[PDB]
Amino acid sequence: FEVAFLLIQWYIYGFSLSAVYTCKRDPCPHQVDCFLSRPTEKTIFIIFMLVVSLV
Amino acid sequence: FEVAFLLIQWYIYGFSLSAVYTCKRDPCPHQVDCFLSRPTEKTIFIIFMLVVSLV
Repeated sequence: FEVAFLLIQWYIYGFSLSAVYTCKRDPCPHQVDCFLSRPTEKTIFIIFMLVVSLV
Repeated sequence: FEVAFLLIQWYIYGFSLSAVYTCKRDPCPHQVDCFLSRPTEKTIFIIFMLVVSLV
């Protein structure tokens, strides 16, 4: 279960968060730029959880 | 002068106006959609002026 959850996280998200996300969805015309909330602190906590899971 | 102005109009604009214009300029992120004012009536008057110039 631990390795499966790690693989799913790697597939969907990776292990980092980018401040700017390019979104191409049906309602939005062409491509739009979106901005996440506190990407850096979330990335830090993501790395922390990855290390915890690995241990 | 008449033929030169007609050629310039053909090069820059053509002889029609589209309601939706796709704009890709530096300030705008990616591509944006813009909407002209009364495109159809302007197209009608453009054709009228083209006919007048041709005559």
